[PDB]
Amino acid sequence: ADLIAYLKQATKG
Amino acid sequence: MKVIQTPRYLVKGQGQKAKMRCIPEKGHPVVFWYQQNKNNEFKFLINFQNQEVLQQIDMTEKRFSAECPSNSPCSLEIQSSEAGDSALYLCASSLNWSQDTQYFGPGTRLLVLEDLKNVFPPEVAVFEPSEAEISHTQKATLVCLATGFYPDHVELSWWVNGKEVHSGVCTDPQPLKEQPALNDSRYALSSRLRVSATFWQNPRNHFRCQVQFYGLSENDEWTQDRAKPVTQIVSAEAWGRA
Amino acid sequence: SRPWFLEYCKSECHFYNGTQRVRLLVRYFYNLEENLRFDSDVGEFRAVTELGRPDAENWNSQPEFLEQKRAEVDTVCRHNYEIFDNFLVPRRVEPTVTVYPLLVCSVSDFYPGNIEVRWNGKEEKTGIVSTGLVRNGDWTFQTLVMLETVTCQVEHPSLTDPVTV
Amino acid sequence: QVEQSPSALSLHEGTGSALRCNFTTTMRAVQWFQQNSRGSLINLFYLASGTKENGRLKSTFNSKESYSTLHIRDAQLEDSGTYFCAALRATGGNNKLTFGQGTVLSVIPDIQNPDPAVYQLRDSKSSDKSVCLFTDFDSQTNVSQDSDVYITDKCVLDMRSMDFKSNSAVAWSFACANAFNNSIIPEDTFFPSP
Amino acid sequence: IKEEHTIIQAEFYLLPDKRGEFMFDFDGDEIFHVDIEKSETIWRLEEFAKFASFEAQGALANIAVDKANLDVMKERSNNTPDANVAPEVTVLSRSPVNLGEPNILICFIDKFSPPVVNVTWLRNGRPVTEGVSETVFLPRDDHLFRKFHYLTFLPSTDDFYDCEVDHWGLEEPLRKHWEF
Repeated sequence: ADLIAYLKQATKG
Repeated sequence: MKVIQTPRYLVKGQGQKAKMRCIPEKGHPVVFWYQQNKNNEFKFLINFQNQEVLQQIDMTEKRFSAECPSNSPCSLEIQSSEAGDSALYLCASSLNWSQDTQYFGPGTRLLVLEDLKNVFPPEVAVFEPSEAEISHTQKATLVCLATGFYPDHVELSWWVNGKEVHSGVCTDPQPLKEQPALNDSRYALSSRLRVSATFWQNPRNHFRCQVQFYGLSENDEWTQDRAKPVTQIVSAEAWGRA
Repeated sequence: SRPWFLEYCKSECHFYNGTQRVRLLVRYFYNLEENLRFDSDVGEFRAVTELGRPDAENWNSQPEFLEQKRAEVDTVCRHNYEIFDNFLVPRRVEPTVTVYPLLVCSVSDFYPGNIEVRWNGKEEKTGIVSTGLVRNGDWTFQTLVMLETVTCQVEHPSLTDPVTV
Repeated sequence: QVEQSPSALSLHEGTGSALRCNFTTTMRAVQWFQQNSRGSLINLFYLASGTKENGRLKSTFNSKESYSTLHIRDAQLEDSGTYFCAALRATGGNNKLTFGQGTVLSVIPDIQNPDPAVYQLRDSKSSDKSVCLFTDFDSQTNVSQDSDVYITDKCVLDMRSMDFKSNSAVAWSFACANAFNNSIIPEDTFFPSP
Repeated sequence: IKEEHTIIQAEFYLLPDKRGEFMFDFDGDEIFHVDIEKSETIWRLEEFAKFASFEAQGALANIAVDKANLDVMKERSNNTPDANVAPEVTVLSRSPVNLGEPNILICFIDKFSPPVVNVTWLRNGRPVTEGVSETVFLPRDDHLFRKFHYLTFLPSTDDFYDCEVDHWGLEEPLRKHWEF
């Protein structure tokens, strides 16, 4: 049951 | 622009509120707080993006309160200080949620005592260079001793003719305990400043040893016979002997 | 009509061939319009339309950020693939075929979507209409293969040997 | 989880070594910090891959093999401090850096011309008080800590203009001649005759 | 051997409804999504949870960051809105329908934005509550969405089902019929 990776959402501005 | 944190040091008694101030680098929306302990372990407390809190641990939601209002400094405040809250509190800012690089403030060293009864300011004294040292080496070394203070929340600096010096100086790695046995011991700190023999001999030269003690603020109640042991500066002076 | 506002983002890990050729593609849509792309084959953000230009300008001037996205082909895509490779990639759901009067071939309850369907002695290379591949949505496919002449064979990654009629 | 070694390191001036951080899972990137004596964390490096060189430091990070190294060459006193690596795992739900255990790095000063001596100094406001100063020894010497008398730890000072460093320690309470006993002061330690 | 595959991390925030979504798909089928409000991971097939976990809280933070970007976006177009896109609806069985054989009926809503819809199952013209399944808004190669509704059914000559699908682009609820 290995953990899945993801993108952190980026800050606009 | 570097990250800003005040105050450098902070002493408080069980039950008081402890409040810390951080100003992120100009143009950094994301802000983090950590605790670091004496065994060099770090704990993440809370996350901010702009004014809004994104992430925080159970403890902080329960005992802490934090804000980052726009165009104003960030703040974190323990509601009811406990001894277990003693730690170096660190603030860091990043430019972007999606990108890891973090820049840290100088921290706040928080100490939480059972009360503030034993808080004392330092006494300071400058000692003049032995004659032999001068004859033997043609160098003069001033020692400076700060004694009797508590807690060990002090920063010590040397001043020559109104200017602050860093060359020829070294301070003890840390304040030493006057009596290790006592749970509450007062501390001492020494520092050296070394200059050429000739320079010390000219009597126009003024050598001052400055010690920034950090103690009670005017926000701290003082119910005792002695003077309030308040954040202050105790200093010592000496003039060149020909 | 009724005014609405959508911030929509897809982060697509493309595997041309497992971990041999991996492309990261992050796509930004405002409303019904895609305005911004980050394509790992390009290494930068490219605006798709004027509405994205400020994001590409803000972001491409953050060098460590571009450095982090490029590495995401390894830190996310490649990483996630080695997990999905245990259960999703090798998922095999055997199809069930049922034939009913044009002649009707029913292929259903199968995965993956890769399927071969054909029809005395020689399969009719003419007069065939199909429903295409139909995505159930519960991780199974179904499709209808029809012959309009007044046996069907099925080849599929879950079956060593073809299934007939 | 981040295993970092070594725990402690002592380095002679102008020599080098490396630190290491092994990760038990895929990291997004890695950072190295030095925490100095004032306890401020200085950014040494950010990297998401490859190797970077900055001054006397260089750092490699490898996400797939899952380690990072930090190289310190030609050490200087200013390098002393506690070194940390810090990474966010790509699977971590909380955006927070995780820190290595830290390496405490000590740079030992190079003394070319030791001139060990124990001098005595008088309070400048009054002749009542005096302290003992042990100075100019080399770095082989360690200083020790009875109840009435205190000895501070050794520290090194740089008269940077004059190209000259010296170690010192301080005792106070008794005669300077006894404060630092022969445990352990070099045989040739100069004791002036007040 | 060739293994051509695509994993997608799909997330959005929608105003004024204040609704958000965070999901993964593999080759066009959902692997899981995060229940924003409950902050947990909902695996599309039960068996999946035995091969993989995911830390929901990360999704929440992502949604919050999306929400803040939306505000940035509005202000850049000057709150300039856009036209709605109408759902194509379709109804069909999951398997060949056999009288007296349990089966699943599929309402496939396609090519629609925004990703908000009212969807109702009707057995014999009257709303159905039991044996209904819902599927988060799923991604498409383009900027549109698709969705799957599923109701359990038993094949009968008498029964006649409808999918009522209400969307902002439609002038009124389009219903779609399905009799044996």
